[PDB]
Amino acid sequence: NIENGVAHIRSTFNNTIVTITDEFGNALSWSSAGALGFKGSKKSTPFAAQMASETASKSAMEHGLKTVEVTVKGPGPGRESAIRALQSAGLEVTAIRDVTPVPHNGCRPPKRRR
Amino acid sequence: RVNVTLACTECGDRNYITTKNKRNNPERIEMKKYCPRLNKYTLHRET
Amino acid sequence: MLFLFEEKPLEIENKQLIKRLSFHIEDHEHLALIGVNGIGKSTLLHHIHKNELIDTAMMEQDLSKHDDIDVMDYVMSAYIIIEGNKLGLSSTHFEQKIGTLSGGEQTKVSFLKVILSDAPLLLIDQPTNHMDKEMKVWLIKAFKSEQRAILFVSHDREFLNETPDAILELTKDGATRYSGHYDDYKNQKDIEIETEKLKYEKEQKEQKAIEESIKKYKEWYQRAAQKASVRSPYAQKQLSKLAKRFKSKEHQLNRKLEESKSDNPLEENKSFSIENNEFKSHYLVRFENVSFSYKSREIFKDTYFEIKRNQTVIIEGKNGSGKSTLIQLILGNLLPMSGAVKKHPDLDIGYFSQDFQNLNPNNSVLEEVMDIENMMITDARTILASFYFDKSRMNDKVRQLSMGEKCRLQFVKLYFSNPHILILDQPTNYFDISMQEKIIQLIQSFNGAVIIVSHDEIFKDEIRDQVWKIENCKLIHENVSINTPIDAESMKDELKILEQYTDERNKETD
RNA sequence: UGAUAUUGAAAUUCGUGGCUUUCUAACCCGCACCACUUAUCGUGGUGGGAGACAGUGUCAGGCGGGCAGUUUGA
RNA sequence: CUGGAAGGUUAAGAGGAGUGGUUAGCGCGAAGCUACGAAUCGAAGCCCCAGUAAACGGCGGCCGUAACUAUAACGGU
RNA sequence: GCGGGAUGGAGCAGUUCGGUAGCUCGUCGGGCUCAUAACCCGAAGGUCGGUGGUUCAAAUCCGCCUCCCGCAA
Ligand SMILES: Nc1ncnc2c1ncn2[C@@H]1O[C@H](COP(=O)(O)OP(=O)(O)OP(=O)(O)O)[C@@H](O)[C@H]1O
Ligand SMILES: Nc1ncnc2c1ncn2[C@@H]1O[C@H](COP(=O)(O)OP(=O)(O)OP(=O)(O)O)[C@@H](O)[C@H]1O
Ligand SMILES: [Mg+2]
Ligand SMILES: [Mg+2]
Repeated sequence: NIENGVAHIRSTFNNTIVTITDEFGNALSWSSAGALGFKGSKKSTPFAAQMASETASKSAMEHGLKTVEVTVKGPGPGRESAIRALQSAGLEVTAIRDVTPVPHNGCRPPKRRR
Repeated sequence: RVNVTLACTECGDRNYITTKNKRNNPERIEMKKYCPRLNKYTLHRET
Repeated sequence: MLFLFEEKPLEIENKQLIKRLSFHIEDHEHLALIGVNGIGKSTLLHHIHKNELIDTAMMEQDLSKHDDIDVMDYVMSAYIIIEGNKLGLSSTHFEQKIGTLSGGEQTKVSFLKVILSDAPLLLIDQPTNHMDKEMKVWLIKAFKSEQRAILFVSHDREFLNETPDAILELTKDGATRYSGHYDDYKNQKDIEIETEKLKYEKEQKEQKAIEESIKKYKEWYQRAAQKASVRSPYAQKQLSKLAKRFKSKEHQLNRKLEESKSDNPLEENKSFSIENNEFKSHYLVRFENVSFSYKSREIFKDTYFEIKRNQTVIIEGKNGSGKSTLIQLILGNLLPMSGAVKKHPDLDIGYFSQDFQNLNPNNSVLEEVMDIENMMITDARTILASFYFDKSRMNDKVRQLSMGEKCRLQFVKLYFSNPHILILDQPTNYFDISMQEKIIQLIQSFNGAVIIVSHDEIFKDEIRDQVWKIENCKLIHENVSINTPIDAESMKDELKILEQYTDERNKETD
């Protein structure tokens, strides 16, 4: 079926999410730390981002994609463990990118917490 | 405490009308009374 | 249109149960018939069998009257023989009696006789009665196989979610047909209970406001009737005009009451309890290389078994393993081997049996509970109520009660037997959906020890403390971690994840 | 608010029946131009728009102090 | 009053398994004509859910507590 | 005179058609603290206003009685 997608890792300080698409943004399969049933402060950590990044690939492994070129987003504790989960499960990374949103000074941000 | 009808067992059907308490006699009552079609005492079941 | 039930009163016997009962049953349809315990779900099934038209099947749910009939001629009660190759049920053998089977091995020698009957409509009772988790996942695949019409009584809300095409809910008002599974029935019965309490809460708040306006007119009146001269026609006339004010809002109040009348009557959240005797020792019972055998069958070889103070034991296995015969060794069965079932000399026991061999048939309800040692009549009749015995079921022979009742009657004898342990054998099996919760709280609010034998997963799932089991001829435990080790190679695997620090992430931009 | 008559055509669709589409010949336009014609009426012709809907008849259900006829002891 | 994907309950109409009448035949009952008639299909509304008060409307009891007494800023329900 | 009451110390469900005496706060005794409050553990306290009746069974239903409350004497 499909070959050559891209992986969209999306880690925040709670919860990472990995979604694999084709190269037309077509959403082969997704998964993520809280789906596996991790509760908070575990939900966040580098173990769970390497579960979640391999309950994905192995369930779109199965469409014969095998080459992905990742793009990364967020700050994240568990960003980079999700790219030895990937390249572990047989997918052969091509080359990566940190596409995070950066205002060229736009809207105003929330207060900060005391 | 209800109303009951005594029907003949062979001469066929209703002859008498009585009353009963269905907490003390929950079954069907049995009494020998005069069937005037047979001209003879027979047995009467409550309908 | 396979069958119509024209409107007629239902009644098993001299007593009348329902009036104005009617329903239809199509062809090729499986129709569930759910309802409360003691309402008449089984008497209605007997009616269609005996007194009705087209021939049927009528798989009963007691099999107690016929207990010495040799099996393999009970199966041939209707009639080279296609039975040996029909052991998909895994029925043991056809040389025993039929009162000598397991409790759940005769719920599939009556399901065998029902499928091989070749009738248009099959009248089935409980049929997931007593069955395992594997023999109950097999007939879910069997009921979805035959093009005949079925009309069964289930009250099992896991079986009821796949099999039925509609649900027939007996109420004592008649049968109200629903469509879909149990979850579609349940949703609409919830929307139907909101409207009756919003409608009741809205009649109380409309009738209390008319009482308070009425009461205010009357405080004005008796204060004005002492001030008014009896020899003044103006002041009297204002007095009779004030009475018209409240006399006509009493007529508005009397047309709301004699016209707007309902109740929220099924609102009593009471619950039961039992109190133990605080054993004060370590071991309750014990086995010492015990063995047993039913004349050819070797149930237990030399095994060990123990229950300590304040424990909860859950015995497992399958149909025929020996659960209800292990519970017999604890009270008395006199082992053929030495064995020497080692029991404490000061034990009280509360026994709940699969077959009602505790209860004395041909014995009224009131005079059976009163058979205990020093029970009085007030505290007996008063505990007999609160178990829903409405002070008129006092003179009924135990031989002619329901199945849900008399599973509730051996719980009203447990209350008057303050035990050290409760030996419950299938305690939530004949109970309807609403009573399975009132006795799951009871088993949990008992501060003693209990041995539970049960086949439903969502009752023995949150109470799992100790779990023995009967695999070959011997009991096992849950401290046998021989089945599945954790395979501690994590030492090699939680060393890569050790190096993603909290500050290593801070560096190493991507 | 439904069924049914005026009321037709071709296709896709899932069960000979329905659903939804599309087409136009019926019906509709307090819509432009041209005649009758001195005419902001009407009728006829011609382009456009909409279209088997709408409007209209029969039958059915909801709502209905907007409006009627009445009852509201001795 | 407004707005709700569905689900339940409901009309006329569509549908016509069955039950009665009569009688060519031989107390049974073929056609035909007749008195009926169930299952299923069938819209608003209503149930149910959210919003709206310069919409209609509504805006609480008892108890204890302070360096005079009395009150109670404070507390319980 | 008519209305509404009385259920451990305070405030309240439960009565409406009789069936295993309840909820929050407080009181008592230990712990924690240099000490107190807060927090943690364990217990006590019930004629269901008084007094008779009905019933297998009364906080529940039926009379009588003394208190508290509000209008109005
Ligand atoms: N021989 C009899 N004479 C009089 N009454 C009887 C007789 N046999 C049974 N009954 C009564 O008929 C009722 C039938 O209840 P039934 O057994 O049908 O309930 P059920 O639907 O089977 O409930 P469950 O399945 O929970 O037992 C009972 O209340 C019982 O008192
Ligand atoms: N009186 C008897 N004579 C001979 N064999 C018997 C007798 N009673 C029971 N058995 C046999 O013993 C075996 C176990 O019976 P038991 O009562 O333990 O069943 P069970 O485990 O309780 O079944 P379930 O769990 O379904 O109730 C059965 O296979 C049965 O054939
Ligand atoms: Mg039954
Ligand atoms: Mg058994």
